[PDB]
Parts: sequence; C-alpha cells; structure tokens
Amino acid sequence: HTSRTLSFGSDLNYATREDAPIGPHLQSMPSEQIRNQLTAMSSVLAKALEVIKPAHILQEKEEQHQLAVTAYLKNSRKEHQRILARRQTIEERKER
Amino acid sequence: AVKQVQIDGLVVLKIIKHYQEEGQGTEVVQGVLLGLVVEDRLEITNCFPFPQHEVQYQMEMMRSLRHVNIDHLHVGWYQSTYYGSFVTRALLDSQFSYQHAIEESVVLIYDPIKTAQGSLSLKAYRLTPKLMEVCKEKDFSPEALKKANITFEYMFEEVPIVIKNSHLINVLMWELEKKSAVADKHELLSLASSNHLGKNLQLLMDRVDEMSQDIVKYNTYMRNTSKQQQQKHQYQQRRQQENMQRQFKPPQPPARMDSLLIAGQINTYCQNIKEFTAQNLGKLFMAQALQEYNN
Amino acid sequence: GRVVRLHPVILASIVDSYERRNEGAARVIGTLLGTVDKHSVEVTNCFSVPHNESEDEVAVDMEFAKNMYELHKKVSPNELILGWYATGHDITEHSVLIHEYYSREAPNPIHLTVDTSLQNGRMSIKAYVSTLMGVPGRTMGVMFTPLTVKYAYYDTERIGVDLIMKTCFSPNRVIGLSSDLQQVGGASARIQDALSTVLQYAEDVLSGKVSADNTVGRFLMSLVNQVPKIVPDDFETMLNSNINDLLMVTYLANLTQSQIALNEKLVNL
Amino acid sequence: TEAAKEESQQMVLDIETPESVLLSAVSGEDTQDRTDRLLLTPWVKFLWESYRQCLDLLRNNSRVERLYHDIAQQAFKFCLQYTRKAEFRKLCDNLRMHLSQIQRHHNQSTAINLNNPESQSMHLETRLVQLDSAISMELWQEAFKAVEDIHGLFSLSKKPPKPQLMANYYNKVSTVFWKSGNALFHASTLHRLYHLSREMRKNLTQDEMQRMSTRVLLATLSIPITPERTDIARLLDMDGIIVEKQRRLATLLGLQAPPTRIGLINDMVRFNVLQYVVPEVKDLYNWLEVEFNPLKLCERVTKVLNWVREQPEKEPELQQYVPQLQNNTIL
Repeated sequence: HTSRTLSFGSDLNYATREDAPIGPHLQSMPSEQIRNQLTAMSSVLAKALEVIKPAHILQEKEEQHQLAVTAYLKNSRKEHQRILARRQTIEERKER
Repeated sequence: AVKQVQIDGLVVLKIIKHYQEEGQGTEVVQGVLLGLVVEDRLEITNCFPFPQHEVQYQMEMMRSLRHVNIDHLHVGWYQSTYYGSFVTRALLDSQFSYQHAIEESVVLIYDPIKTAQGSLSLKAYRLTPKLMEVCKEKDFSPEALKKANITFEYMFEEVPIVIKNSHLINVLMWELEKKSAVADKHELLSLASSNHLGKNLQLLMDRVDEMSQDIVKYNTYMRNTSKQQQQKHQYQQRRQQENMQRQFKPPQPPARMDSLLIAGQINTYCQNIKEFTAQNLGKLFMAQALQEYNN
Repeated sequence: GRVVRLHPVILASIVDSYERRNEGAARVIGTLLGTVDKHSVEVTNCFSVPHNESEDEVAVDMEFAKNMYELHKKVSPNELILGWYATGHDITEHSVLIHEYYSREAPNPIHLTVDTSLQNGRMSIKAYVSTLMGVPGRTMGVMFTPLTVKYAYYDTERIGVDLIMKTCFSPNRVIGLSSDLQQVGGASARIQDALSTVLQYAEDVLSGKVSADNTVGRFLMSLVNQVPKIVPDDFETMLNSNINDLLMVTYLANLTQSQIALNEKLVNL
Repeated sequence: TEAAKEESQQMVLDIETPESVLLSAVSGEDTQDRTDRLLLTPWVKFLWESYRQCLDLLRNNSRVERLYHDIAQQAFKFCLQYTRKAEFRKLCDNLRMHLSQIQRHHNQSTAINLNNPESQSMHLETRLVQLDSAISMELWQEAFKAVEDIHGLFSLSKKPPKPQLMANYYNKVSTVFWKSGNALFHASTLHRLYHLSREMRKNLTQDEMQRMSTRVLLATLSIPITPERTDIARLLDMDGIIVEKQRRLATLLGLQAPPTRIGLINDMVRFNVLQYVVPEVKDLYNWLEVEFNPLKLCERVTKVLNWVREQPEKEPELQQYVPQLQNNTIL
C-alpha cells in the first residue's frame, strides 16, 4: 500500500499445494518454474536425442538388439526344461 | 530364514494393475504372492490380488494355477498402504497366519505414492524368529518379553530384492523401447515436495502423540502401584502390629505389545523421512550446479 | 474401434505363459478384458488357458473359458470382453474356427498377433478382428481385417517399468533393488550421456553440419529459453534455507528416534 | 379451534402499565401471545391429539389407507398454521413407528404390501408433504430427516418409483441444499435432474428444454471455486471429517461419489447440453473456464449477467445465482 501496488509472484520461497485450480493456463509464476527446472533439462534433451538422429549410438542400439534377440534363441529350451524340473520340485516340496 | 527375495517381471506389473484400475483414492488392496524358493533365494514369479471386502477364494485359484503348468505354491501376501504407515496388528496377525503354513513368508508392501514421487517402494520384509517366538508360546506378557528378548531393531528384518527375468522379456524390453512414444523419465528429480514431506511428518505426529498417550498413563500405572505397594506395606505395618497385642487388587499395566508396535511404526517414519531428506537435498544440490554459471 | 490401446502388462504375461507350456503345441488360447471409447480399444489384463492340440481340431474348454471371465469378474465388474490373442504370425486352419466361437458370445472380437521371433525381424505385433458375410452354398472364404495396436503408459507404470527397463544393461539380467542417491547420481549420468549427444553434434553443427540446421536450431534455443533467470543472490535464500530446513528434519527425526530408543532402553528393563 | 382463535382475537380488541413493565424484563411476549395460551391453546392441544390418536389406531391396515395417508397431510396443514414446533418432532417419531411395524407384520389379512407400487406411491405423497411443510416451519434437521426416510422407501420397494414423484423430489432436495449454504450439492441434484427429466415427457418442447438445461450450468458456474473451510476443522480437533459426512450426503442423494467442480463442469459439455441453451449464456464455458483473456473477463462475463438482471420477472429462476458467479470473477 505504500505505492498502492500489487505484486504477483516475486516470492521465491513458496512451496506449492495440490488443490489449486489449473484453469485457463499460461506460463506460471517462477515459484512454479524455479521448482521443476531439473525436469526441463531432463525432458527436452531426450527429445533432442531424436532431432540429431546421431549415427554412432544407433549402431550400439541394433547390436544390442541383435545380441538380445539371439540370446533368446541360444538360451531357449534351457529355462523351460529347468522350470519343468522346478515343476516337479513343487510336487516334492509341497508334499514335504 | 530367507536371505534373498527375487522377482520375476510378472508380479510387479500386475501389482501396479491392482493400483491402476481398481482402487484410486486411498485403498488398502491386497493379494497373495507366489513362487518356489530354490535354496537361499525366495523366487517370486506371480501374484493374484484380492478385492476390498476368503480362503475358499484363495484355494479355488490354486487349482487354476495348476491347470496351465504354472507354479502354485503360496509364499506370502502383499498389501497397499498410505505414505509410510503399514504397521498394524491386523497385517501381522495375517502374516503369522502364513508364517505357520510355510516357514518362510513375506510382506512386500507396495506404496504407490512413493513410487510416483521418486524411488521404488516395495518393502520386502520378513519376520524375525524372536517375534515368531513370542506368538508361538502366545505369551503377550512383559515377564517373558525380556527373556525372549524383543527390542525394536529385530522387529521387521528386511530382505533385499534382486530383479530376474528371462531373455525374451529383454527382447520385449528392447522391442517396446524403440517402437514407443518417448516417455521422458523426469519425475524422480521433482524438487518440490513439502506435503509429501508434510503428511509424512503429520502421520508421525499422531503416533508420537499416541506414544505420549502411552507413557502418560504409564506414569499413572506407576502412580497406581506406588501408592498401593506402600498402602499394603502400611497394611503390613498395620496388621502385624495388630496380632502382637492380641496375645485388594493390583492393577494391570498397559498391555505391552502396543508400546512395541508404536516404536516400530515410528521406526517406519525414521528410515523413510531421512531417506526422503537427502533425496530432495540431492536435487537441491544439483540445482546449485544449475544456477552456477548464470550471472 | 479402429485403434487398439494395449498395456504392456499383457506382453510379458504372454511370454511367461509362452515359456511354461505343454510340450510341442504352438498356441495358448485365452481371452482378455478391457474398455472402449469406440476409437480406442483398451485391453487391461490377461490369463493363460490350455487347449487340446490335434489335426484340424483345437478343443477349447468352454466351461474353463467362461470360468476365468467370472473369476476376474469377482475382481472387478467393469471390464467387458474385447478379444483373444493367438501366438505366431502364421494362421493355420485352427485359428479361424476359434474366432467364430467368441462371436456367439458376440463382441466384435479384437484379436492380437504375437510372435516368438521373426527370424531376421523382431517382435512384430498386429491387431486383428473377424467380421464377414455369406453367400449360402460355399461361404468359406474369409480374411482378417487388421488394425493398429499401440501401447499406453500410466505414471506409476512408467515410473515402475524404468527399473524393469534396467534388466537390459546388465550381464545376467540382474539389478539389485536400487538406492536413492545413487539413482539421483544416475540421473546426473542420465544427463551426462544425454548432454554428450547434443554437444558432440554442436561442434559438428558449428563448423560444417548445417544442412538441416533449423529443426535442431529451434530446439536448442528453446531449451535454454525455457529455464528462467535469477541473479544467484535470490537463489541461496531459497536453496540454503531449504538446506537449513532439510538438515533440521534430519536432527529432529534423530532427536525423536534417540528418544524413541532411550524410552526403549527404559521400558525393556 | 378456528372459533376459539377469533374469540381470543377480539379479546385483543377488547383490552386496547406497572404489570406489563416487569414482565418485559423476564420474557418478551405480545398481548396476543398471552391470551392465546388461556383460550385457544387448550383446544389445539386437543386438536393435535385428535389427529395423533386417529393415526395410531388406523395404522398398518391395507383397506383403510386412503384415510390414513390423507390424515397425515391434513395434520401437516394444522401445525403450519398453529405453529406446534415440538409436536412436529412428535409426528416424526410415530411416523417411523409405522415404518418398523410394516416390516415385521406381513402376516395379517390386511397387512400392507410394500412392493405394490400404489400404496408406496401414497407413502411418497405422505413423506413429501413433511419435506414441503418443514420448509415452511424452519425445522431444517427435520427436513433433512424427511429425505432420510424417503430413501429407505426406495430400498423398501423393489421397483423404482413413478417419474412424476421423483420430478418434484429432485426439485425440493436441490432447493434445500441452496438454502443450507451448499452450491456444490445444489448442482449435484440438478445434474442428476437433467438425467432424470428427459424420459417422463420426451417430446415436450424445446422451450421447456430451454427451461431445464440453462439452470444446471448456472448451478455449476455458481459453484464457488475456492473450497470449503478446513481451518475451523483444524482449530476444533475434527480432521478429515469433510471427506467423511459427504459420502453420507452423496449416497443419500442416489449417486455414490463426492462431486467436484472439474468433475462437474465436464459432465454437461459431455452431453452437449449447450446445444439446448439460451444463446446469451452459450459462451460462458468459453470465457470463464477455457480462454486466457485476463483483461477481457470483467466486461464480457458481466455482460452475460446483465442480461440476467434485465428479467427477474420473466425468468426469476436464475436470480439466486446473481452474486455467486461474481465471486468466481474476482479470482
């Protein structure tokens, strides 16, 4: 009231509550923007991971794809033959 | 006991599925857990949950798990709770019910709000044998409580969890991650929670006020006995002087299983809010590096 | 509905039911529950059910198949039947005759085509339906009208699968259930790898790599503009007093618990 | 009684000071109120007794019941005029005395069939005039006790009731919520009421469709967006009592969930009720709920409400929402 002035925002200590109306919406005040600022680095950089299309890490993806899909066909019928022996292990443990 | 608990991937995603559809405001919702225990490791591969209201429901599904050649041996039971408070007499009564059938049995208490703000909270704890000891003899009595000693560090021991899968899930993890919408993982580093911290401390404050209630009456039980011991020793000196010249109820204490139950419940506040403490303080101190070049 | 919305709780439940099988048969018939907005077919939970495998004959146990719909009906009433999955990208004479069973119960049954592996491909999942009409003498020509299956994630599902995602960067598919501040420090390592891609291209897009400049140019300027500006004197009143708040609850919880413990050293006498 | 009121009335004209000044110092009483206690009030105690005996003797029959059901609505007409306040509680207790004895005594040859819809429809005529007259006597808990007894009859009869009873039943519970300071639950009956009053008369008008559909938005835009008080719940050591005591208040209305304002404005643009609206109030969802125009909402949304303050005589039924939208405008 000394210069009759209202001030919106301008208080950077404020921990925001859960039960506010999120109504008609703009960029918020900075007490909602100095908090949740590590997210904006975390969100847009992984969106920026697309826009390069970087060619070296793509080959580490597909070799990790090819080794993983062939790890199934190499390790197939070795878990299912032990789970059948684990299936018999139930019928001796439950009778125990 | 059990030194290790280990999961297959099917138990956790159906544990989310009873939170994701079924109860949303705050519901205790609960299940069974499943698996065989190969030596020194409790292997979990399955669950099926229970709606909000029994053994006939539990046992009928056991034939169903046998119909498809899937493992059908009940190990333990899980339950969803609020922020830090799962410790009740009712789950511990429903845990020693399952500690009695099989010698190894578990709670994995799934807290859906601590996951949504941060780290994964499933609390895979097991019963200590000395708390198995006091209920088998069924003496909830303070005189055997000190011989069969229970102090609050072995009140719920914790079994560490290691994630296990087949490699076709790793195919399907590699299959899904490429073909998907880009879901950014940002929700860990959130850096505003004071009502997640607030209701953590406010649910703590009523139990310490419950603990304040317990030791204020513990004065009065001593104020009951300190009068009555001297009054009966006044009645000792009253009645022993009487027969030379010629020639009652003691109170119970507050029943001391609730006084151990409150300290172990306040033990749940103490581990989590101080793990909550540097959790936010780490993202505060990485944000010291975020403002650090900006003049 | 033209687009199916699956949820990834179905797919590992296919695979863990694919690995525990009767020996030699190919497929597991079983039905699914979910909801509809008539452009978005959501399917939410799954089971396995056996069948008998024979020549031109797959014998589905219509008393068992009605049972698991009723058994999950006790879990929730609010889930209608939208369809069944069948494994393989191959369709034998078995798979048509099963699809016409669930149309007497009559949804339009919303079918899914799941692989074990395409041999030079990948897991290739497609969303099928059956609907046709008849010419009376020989009405036996029929094909599958396919639609798109796309998964959907919720916030506790998408924070929950990220630790189930970390099975893949591990030798024997194990991570022991993780700590908080190593996961805070891993989030800095999540930053440190993701910083590396834009900066390595930054010395590329400075010097010559300027052909598609503007699409990465519009995004790197907005990342630096979406973060707001204070002079750091404003920050330490926010930061270090919150540090004086978080250090306060570290003392005060240990103020309490040492008096929980010294009460416990008093009552255990 | 009507003769004895007048003979006490002209006694006031018959009569018109130290004996009046002392009695004003203990209890304020008119000279009409003194003479009514001598002459009239012994008769109305008999007149109240003459209804109340004849209820309890004619109860629980099946073939006299038009006389029983009309003798309750005759008696409510009485206590409206002669202002028996404690005797309205005396009628409520014997009313439920009939309610328990219907449930046990089904065995008689004249015992009453409570899944038969006509006799239960007169029970809905019996209980609704209690709600109609407790409005007129300011027994606000007993008008709330009227709606408690009505919802039991929905679970006493097996078939759901007739449409024309439930039309005015949802009318009255909506009004009593507004007078009790609720505007959350005022809309929740009216959002239930738009769902109800489509299928009693489907082909009625578009103007009566204009009459019904305009009010529910003005029931929803006269919801105050700032929530209920939990400082008074914090100071008085009752916490969490407001997520209690509304699941009573929702599940005594017929719905089961607590209403909220994001969840309530969504479910009228869901049905396209704004196709069926006055076109002056069509654009209220645009301005107040969707669009960011922070200089523009002062002149624009009040321009809608100055159409409301044009006609309190042609359309008087929106005029209770005239201050309550303005509370939304400042925030």
